[PDB]
Amino acid sequence: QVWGSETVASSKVGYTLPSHIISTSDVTRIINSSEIQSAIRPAGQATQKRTH
RNA sequence: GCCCUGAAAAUGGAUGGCGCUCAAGCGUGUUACCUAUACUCUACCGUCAGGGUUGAUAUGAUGCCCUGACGAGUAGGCAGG
Ligand SMILES: [Mg+2]
Ligand SMILES: [Mg+2]
Ligand SMILES: [Mg+2]
Repeated sequence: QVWGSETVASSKVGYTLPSHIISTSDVTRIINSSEIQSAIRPAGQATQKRTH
């Protein structure tokens, strides 16, 4: 009642809860999604060999 | 050309000094040699630039790592402590 919900308006006059700018906070799961993984090229070594 | 005369100033006095006369002087030529915080190569510190790497089960993605170049400073500006 005090802060409102998706189906209940907050008792505060004209107030609504802040909106998220990102759907989820786990970016690793987003990267591991099939859509992203099927569009990227294979990675490297994480520590480049010294050639000279 | 060199040397000499012309050429007289006040404390004692300065090719830097000693000293030097086929010079250790003057003109010229040929080599060797000495040494700057400059140049070449290497290491380390920092700065800037271009790149690699989120995959869980081990910790900093402002993380870790690869490559190249650069570094004087009053007045003054900015940044990290
Ligand atoms: Mg001579
Ligand atoms: Mg030097
Ligand atoms: Mg400086």
